[PDB]
Amino acid sequence: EDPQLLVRVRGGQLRGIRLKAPGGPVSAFLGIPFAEPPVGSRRFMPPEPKRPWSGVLDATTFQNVCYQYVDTLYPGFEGTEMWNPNRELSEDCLYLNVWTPYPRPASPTPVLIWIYGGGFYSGAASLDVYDGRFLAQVEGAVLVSMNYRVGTFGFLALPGSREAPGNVGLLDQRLALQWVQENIAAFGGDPMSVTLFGESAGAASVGMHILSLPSRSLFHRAVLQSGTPNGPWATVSAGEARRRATLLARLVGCNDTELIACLRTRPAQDLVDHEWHVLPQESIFRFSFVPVVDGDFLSDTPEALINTGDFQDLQVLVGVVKDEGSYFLVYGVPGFSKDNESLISRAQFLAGVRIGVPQASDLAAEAVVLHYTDWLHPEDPTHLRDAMSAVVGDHNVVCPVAQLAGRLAAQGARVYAYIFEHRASTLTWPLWMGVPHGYEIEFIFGLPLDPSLNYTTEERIFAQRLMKYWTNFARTGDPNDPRDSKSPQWPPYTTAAQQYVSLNLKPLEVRRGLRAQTCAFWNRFLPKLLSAT
Amino acid sequence: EGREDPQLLVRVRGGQLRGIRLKAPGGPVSAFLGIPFAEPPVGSRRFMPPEPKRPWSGVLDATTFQNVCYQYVDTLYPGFEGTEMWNPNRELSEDCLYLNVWTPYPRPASPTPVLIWIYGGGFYSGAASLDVYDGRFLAQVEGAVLVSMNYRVGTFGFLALPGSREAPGNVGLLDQRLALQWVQENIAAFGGDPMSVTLFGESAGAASVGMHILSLPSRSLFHRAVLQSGTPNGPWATVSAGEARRRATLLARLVGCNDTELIACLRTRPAQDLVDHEWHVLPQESIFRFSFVPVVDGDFLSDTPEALINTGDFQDLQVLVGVVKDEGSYFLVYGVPGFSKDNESLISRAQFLAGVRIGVPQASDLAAEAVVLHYTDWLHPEDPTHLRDAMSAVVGDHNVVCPVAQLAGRLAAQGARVYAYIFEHRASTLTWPLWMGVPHGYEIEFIFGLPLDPSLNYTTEERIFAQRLMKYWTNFARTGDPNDPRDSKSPQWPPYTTAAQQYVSLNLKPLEVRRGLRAQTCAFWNRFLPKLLSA
Ligand SMILES: CCN1CCC[C@@H]1CNC(=O)c1cc([N+](=O)[O-])c(N(C)C)cc1OC
Ligand SMILES: CCN1CCC[C@@H]1CNC(=O)c1cc([N+](=O)[O-])c(N(C)C)cc1OC
Ligand SMILES: *[C@@H]1O[C@H](CO)[C@@H](O)[C@H](O)[C@H]1NC(C)=O
Ligand SMILES: *[C@@H]1O[C@H](CO)[C@@H](O)[C@H](O)[C@H]1NC(C)=O
Ligand SMILES: *[C@@H]1O[C@H](CO)[C@@H](O)[C@H](O)[C@H]1NC(C)=O
Ligand SMILES: [Cl-]
Repeated sequence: EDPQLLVRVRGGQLRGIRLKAPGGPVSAFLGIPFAEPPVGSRRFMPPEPKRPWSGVLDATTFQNVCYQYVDTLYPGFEGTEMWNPNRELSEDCLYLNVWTPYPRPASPTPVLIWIYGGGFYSGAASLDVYDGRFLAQVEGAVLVSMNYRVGTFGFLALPGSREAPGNVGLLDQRLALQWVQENIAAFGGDPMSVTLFGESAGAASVGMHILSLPSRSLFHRAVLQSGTPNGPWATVSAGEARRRATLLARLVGCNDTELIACLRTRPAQDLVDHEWHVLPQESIFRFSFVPVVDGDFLSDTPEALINTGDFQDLQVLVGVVKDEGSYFLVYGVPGFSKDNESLISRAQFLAGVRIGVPQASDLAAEAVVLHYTDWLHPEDPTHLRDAMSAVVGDHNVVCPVAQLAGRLAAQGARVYAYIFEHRASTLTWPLWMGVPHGYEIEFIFGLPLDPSLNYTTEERIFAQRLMKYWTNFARTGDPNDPRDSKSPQWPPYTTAAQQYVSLNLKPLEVRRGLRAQTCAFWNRFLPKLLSAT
Repeated sequence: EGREDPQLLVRVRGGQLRGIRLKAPGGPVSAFLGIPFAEPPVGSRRFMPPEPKRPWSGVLDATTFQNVCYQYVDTLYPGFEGTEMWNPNRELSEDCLYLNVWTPYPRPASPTPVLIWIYGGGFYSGAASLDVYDGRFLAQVEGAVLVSMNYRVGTFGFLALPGSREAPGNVGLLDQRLALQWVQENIAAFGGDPMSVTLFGESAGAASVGMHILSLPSRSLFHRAVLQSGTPNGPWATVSAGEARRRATLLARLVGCNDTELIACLRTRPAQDLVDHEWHVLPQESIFRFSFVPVVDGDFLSDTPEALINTGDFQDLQVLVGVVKDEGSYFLVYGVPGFSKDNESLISRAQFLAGVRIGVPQASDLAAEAVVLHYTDWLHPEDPTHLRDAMSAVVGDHNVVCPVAQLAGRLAAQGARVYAYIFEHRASTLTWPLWMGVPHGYEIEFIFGLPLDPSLNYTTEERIFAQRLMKYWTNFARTGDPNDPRDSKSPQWPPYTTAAQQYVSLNLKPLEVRRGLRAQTCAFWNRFLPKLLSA
């Protein structure tokens, strides 16, 4: 047997598998348990450390996907299926994966931990876009990704209860982080250099680990791609979490202890079947079971915590894609489809705003419409379409990111900001969606280096550039290549200059102001409105 | 008569006039100055509607400007040309209802289109006798008949106790209307065509023009209209009956005074006493707000200008509207701390917030914040230069630029032929500091053709520029179209439409067409802000 594929961790022995990357071999250790299976009476409960095992544990294949909703909007369409579970569904899903160079690193190597997105209701670390073999082979990185419980199983909460305290899916991540501290050195990883990176909900998670004291000893740097702990969708209050919980109970036929008990007797799919039915308003970019402000994992609201925190020791990399809000429109906004160009009326644009901004009063929705209308072409359907997408993208991602970047920089943190503007040649969504939520990922992970994927040679060169930014940031807290002495360099985001760079096929371009005027509308004015309307 | 110039003797309904032969740079013009069109509104006639002038005996000398209507005199900068040029240049009196007429010399052969000028000055000041309203150039170069009238301003013109008969309000507007009727009856005796009468005015005069469009008994008195940097709609041009009544009884208290007994006491007061307490009745600390302005009485103005503009049919109407580049810059020195003409007026963010409350005095705290957030440059939210220019823009957009855009849009959508401009040329002779750019009222001297007078030190280009503007205004007066029908070599001036929102730049360069009258920012002032304040 290959002694490179044999690792001893604190729970026993593992056997990895040697995988082929276009530039050489990597060692992969897939399906490693970091927790006791959260099944039976362990549903809704905090995770427990995995018990030791005898013999050699087979770690050559991906484990099961955490039980979750499966998207059926466009059946067979590779643009939606690419996010769908590629393994069997099970509540027994608390496993992680490790990629490493072959042979294992001679010296301690910086670690990247990926936390997947999926709106806290879906996702898996086994998806092709999260394949860590390229980063391990090309940049010699140790890459880790875990599964964490999503939906009811991960975030159903009856705050104050002992049997559904909330945020267990976040605790799953933290336990995987502790596992890395205890075990990564056996793979060649440096536990004193751990960078978290995640997209969407994963970025929000990374953000919440920044804001939770127990997590802060488990990593040193953070990357938040198109997601924030602050904002309208990533958290709920104890009252709203409690509300959605007993409503789901009432829907499936079910005192807290008695309520949770009956819920635990329910088959997994019975809970998923009514998952979307507990949202208080008709909406998009809104999810039923997400992290809750419990006063424990989150001592206060993320907004309150980023306003008051000292981030002097922090180094962050944040950013967005060009068209954050485009594909959420086809999931609830009338007039939008991936099968036409989605040219909409004006009445439809006002209607879509009540759905895109479901918490807005009449006056606040009016303010949004009047801000986003191009008064030179106030009824042009093309413009009305592009603005609906902008309303959604800015409200949910771009401005919460700008808000976070601003507070962090102002309060000591070292912040780097980007906007991802390249659209993949292989994208299957229509052109009107441009660069949609989550399509920077396949480039960070280095997928275009696989010739069977049919990317362009320019995209391949682009992917290699991004892997260097991300890995150099992990090594240093600075995404700038210390070998390249060319200028322009990537400058840190500050509250004064507000500098950020654009990521595309052309060399880095430095820009200033991250949707400054429009985000001032969202971050400074709208709160004053709703808190008076 | 017998030994005098036979070409200067004219009879009007009230009697005989002797005018004066005036020298323009390119020839002589006929001037008839100080023609009474009303009985002197003095004594028991203060606050009262004007009665037409009773016929006189003999030949009235019409060679000098008559008295300026009693008004406030600007003392902010004593000796400074920038302020003095607007101050009264004749004696102050309540006996001031006279008009002036300029015609070619000798007088026109065929009936000639008439221009009637209505001066501005916030309804508290102004005179038709000022140098910048000199009609000699238009009359000489374009062969136009020009009429300018004095109208009562301030308390004497607009103090109202709505519903009463001793102070019905809007009498300053009735003076203007009476002068329009005078032109209808008498202008043919000068060679003027009473069937081609175009109104034009600036600031409050523009608002006055707008109110004549909206008042039925005035629509038979003119045919076309030009509105320069002013609208009947907007925050300063009108007050409600309740507010006018409120300001009227307050002024009464401040001087020592049943509506009858109250107005009777006011009439016993010296004119100067009324002027001395005029500014003391405003509800808030403010700029671009005037104590005594037209009132919505349900008579001259059947409803609010905004209501009339929204619901009116304007297929018969042809209007020319526009603004200057920096409408708000000089109102800042009359009440916003941190602003002067003697320094660069670079201000702090704190001064910006304080100035917004003054420039938008009716704004709630929430609305004021909305203004600040819209006009803040979030890339440089503390830059004193930007904050200075933004303060000016707030005052300019709120009071002129957006009411005009609102007016143009509703008129165009409802049948009217609308032409729109922005005036971007700063006079080489301007005495105001550079930071004020092209301030309120500094297109006027170009429309009247003052750069033609070589003794005034304008440049050759400004002289050529002035002639273009006279062409536009006169062509529009003649045809309802500023364009020259016999000039394809020059760029055209397209009408303003809802569909395209076109307007032109007025400067030293040829016409440039642009789209959108500050579309985004005016959506804020005209569409969102009202919704906000009513909550
Ligand atoms: C992060 C979630 N994305 C990433 C890849 C695939 C998935 C796309 N689908 C969505 O984000 C999605 C959204 C909403 N919504 O409210 O926004 C929704 N509703 C209400 C029915 C359903 C959705 O998918 C099934
Ligand atoms: C409106 C009169 N203007 C136009 C042409 C020249 C003349 C200049 N003076 C003004 O615009 C002016 C303004 C204000 N204000 O409210 O903005 C004011 N207040 C409050 C005392 C006094 C003013 O002059 C004495
Ligand atoms: C696109 O398709 C959807 C459903 O297929 C429809 O609701 C929408 O109206 C269509 N848009 C246009 C412009 O036809
Ligand atoms: C200009 O003068 C005014 C009044 O004297 C004063 O308030 C202001 O501070 C001055 N501004 C500057 C930049 O000196
Ligand atoms: C024009 O310039 C001359 C030459 O200096 C000067 O004497 C005269 O006073 C100026 N006239 C005006 C109105 O500025
Ligand atoms: Cl709530």
